[PDB]
Amino acid sequence: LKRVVWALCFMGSLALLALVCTNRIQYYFLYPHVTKLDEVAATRLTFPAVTFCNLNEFRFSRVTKNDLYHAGELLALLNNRYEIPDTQTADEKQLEILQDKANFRNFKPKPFNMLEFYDRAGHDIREMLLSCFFRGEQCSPEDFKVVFTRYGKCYTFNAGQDGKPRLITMKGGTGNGLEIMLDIQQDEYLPVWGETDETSFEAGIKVQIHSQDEPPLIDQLGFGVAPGFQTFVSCQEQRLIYLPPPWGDCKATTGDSEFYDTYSITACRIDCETRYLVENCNCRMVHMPGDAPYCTPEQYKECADPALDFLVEKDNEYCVCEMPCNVTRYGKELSMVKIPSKASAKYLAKKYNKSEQYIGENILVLDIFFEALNYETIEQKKAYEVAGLLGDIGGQMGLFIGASILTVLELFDY
Amino acid sequence: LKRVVWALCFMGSLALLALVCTNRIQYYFLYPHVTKLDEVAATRLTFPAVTFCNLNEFRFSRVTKNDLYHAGELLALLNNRYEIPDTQTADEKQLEILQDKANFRNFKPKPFNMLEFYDRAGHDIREMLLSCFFRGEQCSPEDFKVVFTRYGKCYTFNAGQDGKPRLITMKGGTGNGLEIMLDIQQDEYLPVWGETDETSFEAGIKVQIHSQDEPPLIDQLGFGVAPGFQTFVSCQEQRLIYLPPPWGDCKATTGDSEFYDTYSITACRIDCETRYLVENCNCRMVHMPGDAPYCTPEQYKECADPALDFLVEKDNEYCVCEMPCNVTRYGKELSMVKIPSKASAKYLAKKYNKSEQYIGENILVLDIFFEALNYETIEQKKAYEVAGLLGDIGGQMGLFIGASILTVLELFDY
Amino acid sequence: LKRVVWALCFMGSLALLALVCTNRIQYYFLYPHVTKLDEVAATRLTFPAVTFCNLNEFRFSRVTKNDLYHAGELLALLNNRYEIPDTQTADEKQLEILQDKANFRNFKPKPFNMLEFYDRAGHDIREMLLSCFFRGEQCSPEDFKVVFTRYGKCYTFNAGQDGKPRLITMKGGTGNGLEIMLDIQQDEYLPVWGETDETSFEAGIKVQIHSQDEPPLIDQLGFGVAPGFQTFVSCQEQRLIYLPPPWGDCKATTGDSEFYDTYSITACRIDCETRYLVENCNCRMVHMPGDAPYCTPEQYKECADPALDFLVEKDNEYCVCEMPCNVTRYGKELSMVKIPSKASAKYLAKKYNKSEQYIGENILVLDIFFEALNYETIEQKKAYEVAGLLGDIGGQMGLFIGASILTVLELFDY
Ligand SMILES: [Cl-]
Ligand SMILES: [Cl-]
Ligand SMILES: [Cl-]
Repeated sequence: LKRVVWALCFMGSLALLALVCTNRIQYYFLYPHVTKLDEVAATRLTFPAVTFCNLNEFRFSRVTKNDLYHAGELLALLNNRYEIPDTQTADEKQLEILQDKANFRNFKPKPFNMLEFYDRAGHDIREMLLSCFFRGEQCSPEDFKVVFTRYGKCYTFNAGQDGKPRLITMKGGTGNGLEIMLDIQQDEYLPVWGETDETSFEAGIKVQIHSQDEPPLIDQLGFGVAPGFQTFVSCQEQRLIYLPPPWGDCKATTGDSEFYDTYSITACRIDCETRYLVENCNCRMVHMPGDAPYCTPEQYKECADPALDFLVEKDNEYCVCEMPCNVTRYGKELSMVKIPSKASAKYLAKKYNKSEQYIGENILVLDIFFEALNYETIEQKKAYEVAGLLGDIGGQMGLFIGASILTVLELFDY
Repeated sequence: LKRVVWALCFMGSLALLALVCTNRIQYYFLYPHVTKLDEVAATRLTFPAVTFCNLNEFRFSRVTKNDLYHAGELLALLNNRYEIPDTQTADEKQLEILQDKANFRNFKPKPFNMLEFYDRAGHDIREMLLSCFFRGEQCSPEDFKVVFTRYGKCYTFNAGQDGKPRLITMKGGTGNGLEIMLDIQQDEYLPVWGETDETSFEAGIKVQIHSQDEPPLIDQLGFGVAPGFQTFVSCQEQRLIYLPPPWGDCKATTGDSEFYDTYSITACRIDCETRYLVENCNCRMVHMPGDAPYCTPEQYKECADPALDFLVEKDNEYCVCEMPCNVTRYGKELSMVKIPSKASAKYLAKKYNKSEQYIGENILVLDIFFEALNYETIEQKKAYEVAGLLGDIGGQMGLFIGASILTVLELFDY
Repeated sequence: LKRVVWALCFMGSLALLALVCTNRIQYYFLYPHVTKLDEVAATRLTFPAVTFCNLNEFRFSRVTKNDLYHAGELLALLNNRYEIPDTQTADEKQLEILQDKANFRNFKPKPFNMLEFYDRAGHDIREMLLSCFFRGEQCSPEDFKVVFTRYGKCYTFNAGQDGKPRLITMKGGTGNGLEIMLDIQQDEYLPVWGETDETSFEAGIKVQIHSQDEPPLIDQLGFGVAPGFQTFVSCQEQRLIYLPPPWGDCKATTGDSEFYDTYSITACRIDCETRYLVENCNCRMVHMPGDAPYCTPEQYKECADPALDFLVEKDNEYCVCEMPCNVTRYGKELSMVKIPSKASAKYLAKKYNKSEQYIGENILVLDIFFEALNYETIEQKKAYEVAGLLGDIGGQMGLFIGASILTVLELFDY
């Protein structure tokens, strides 16, 4: 009667548990994750490496007649007939110089490679660095490590290598970071008579902030700083931590992955780009690792440059990379004031044995620091551990029917 | 005795469950949510639309005598007596021109509307665009769609309309995005003799990065780019996904919402602004949708402009919008280098048949691209599903008393 | 037989529960938290305070002979022998002026303090502010509150004090925020003949956006704005809410913490810096709170400046602060256009009784506003409440063995 009518209710009671229990278990097998994000004022924070490059690759005073012979076409300074292009943007003073050293009348070519050319003609930290300070302590060119990029001879502050103990940061604000004044030396910029991957229309420098154990890809990923300004770059360290499979696609950062000791997206790109160029050009560019022969200027112009341009512009499949388990990003906010003021122009001009106008066109101050909330963690966390599933489906089992595994397994037998 | 003394303990055992069980259930009815945030290096990412506008609305060489008659007051070029204001910022060359075409002696007005004025006198992409490249491929003005904003005749790269397959992005870096060089043509800027909503003190352009299916509100939401610089804009696509009620206030993006096919905040504003202006002015501005008559310059000056200024400045209640369920934000980091260098100035001057000084005052290079971590999802997720509640209150029921719904319902009867 | 063989299975059944139950309970005592992040289009949002400072601390026309006597060395205008340094960056017009008022022949020193010097010689809002507008309403210097920083006499828009009802914001875009035009007055910049903590090589202003109830640390934390540009600063209000112990290190914002009514990182720093300077110099700088005597210029030069420089540069332990429970951050994106255009230069020059060149070197427009998604909450939330633990370990207890606290406690006795 009424006892067996709510036995039908039990079927209904049974009916509910099925839908609910099958829910929490399907949910488990989506392997869901959530995010733990903490922006905080840190302490003992490690200062990143700072790489920079003049936008002018070679120094006009350092370009020799042999340099001009081998690489003059690459720099659009000579046509294919080894002579000054008649379509040159003439300068009565400059043109006199170049066509003097474009005179190969008594000249027989001498051995040449791009790395030495870059290393020699590349702008020098010792004459660009007019002032360096980190946290009240002054830096010297000794504090900048030479690194070659697609820009040429570039420099890294706080590279952290050389067993030199990496620098730390405590508070927010300019005084707890780096400040450097630079002369980009527009008077040493090579004439631009045409468009190549080595010449530029812009004056200034390129900068990139990265981990000490992440190589720079400053050509693609860096930011610019204009001369005649003081630029403030306020940063924030963002540590991103991901979950390995089955919760997410994630590569171990101690990656068993070639040219570098650490796996990072940037290193992964450089790896593939090198393989690609070696494979397709029998040639490596000056900034690439390995042991292939460096490209000759002709190889640069005919093979190396478009090979890399293809990879960084058109390629959609050859050199794509996985995500590491740990990524460090640096948020940044830039800001400018003018340099020099009228009040201070004559001072700097005098101080550096330079024209007042020169100071206006070449001088540049760069501040790199962190805000008060200087550190941020973005860690993915598992949302449904197995134990919590059992506690749920268990706590669900007991509700509608009050069963147990013994109750089932024993009654499933006996 | 001791058996009935821990029957009192049972009351205590009962007492606890009440507080704990009533906790997880109140908690459910707050409908709590948490956040799933994933910054990742994507692939096959869709490149956004890029809208830009010269800050000068009309071209001085294209302003005709009829144009001057109808709209000259709006542009502060004529007073109320249809003549040059005696308080004009004279230019012996320019003033000769204007007062020649401000000569209405033999003139009888001719039909006129703002849309045609804008369309005709508005700066032309075909003469501003000195160079365009996207991912190694060159663009043409063909790749830019004309859009009218409050700035006038503006252009959208990758508008995605026209059945033209939208462009994609794979990696981080400049080469995997857009670069354009522009001449803002300061020699065509109209004289500023007064302050109106059509004139500006600034030279440069306004830019805004948005979804192909989000209209631009570049006047309010855009960023500027200065001439005589190369500006790098490093981006990151942020997809924000919200929960519908009861978990959150959220509007379906396939919104049954007027002038546009998609619901977005921006489209919602433009909707209301149009209704407002039509209602209050019997007039729509040139950039607004619908089928009202366009405002005459007099309607612009007397009714249309302050109507819109009120909406975008003072209004606190008339045109407020709901949140869509999906929002796309683009984080961005800007950065500059100077253009041109001394070394390259003569080249560009020669190349574009322009003065060296001109190049310095009008030329501008813009790079728009994404970083390595180019895609971010910020999705709200439900924190306490019903099933997890039951598993909890169930698992709580079994703890203190070991009950079930059968145990209750049956004993609540029998 | 088979009945007692799955009694061994029960030991196994028992064995599992131990590992699983001990899991959810260890997990509880990590006190884990997750994050609830909501970016939203707000309404009735409170507009922040905006502090700004000219980079030139004193006005050359306001520096008197007594001012020069007392503070001339601090400003590197006089050597230690109270005379013009022979190594001065001469200006035939300026040098005539200074050495006239550096003439102490008939001079006997008069009382002097830095606060009055700053207050008097400091740049004046009433002559810097050429135009102010907030949401369609015009501002006056009346709307700017005087605040002293390490820069000197500075000003705060929307300080929110004075019982003046704080301003609100509704939408995204420039029109729903602040715009001001400034003359930085480079013609009043003091000559820079040397390097001190009071002189600068840069022209422009420093700006910082903060809570009305957070003091400014504009020297360390602010951003710059260059003259001869219009800069757009697009903002987003980020409210960060943390958990108190045991879930996290967190200080109550109604902090029983000295010089200010609210606890914030910035106020905490200023507190310690004042104590430090008072303790070590018997002297407080002009911008510091309390009741110590202000530093004399000699105290500034010998004690006060390096004391503070040490704190903001080298210090790693003395003045470190805890995290408040509530923090307000303002994300921002900057952007520039040039001012003036050729078309408008003559206008502004005429309008402000200034040279055309002057306008180019001193004039500056600043827009501060919010984007569409103007408000963001980043709140840490508890991940495992006690009740959810009990529901889990309870629901786990019932699964493997079907026990209860009664079952245990009673059988643990009887
Ligand atoms: Cl690549
Ligand atoms: Cl609106
Ligand atoms: Cl401090």
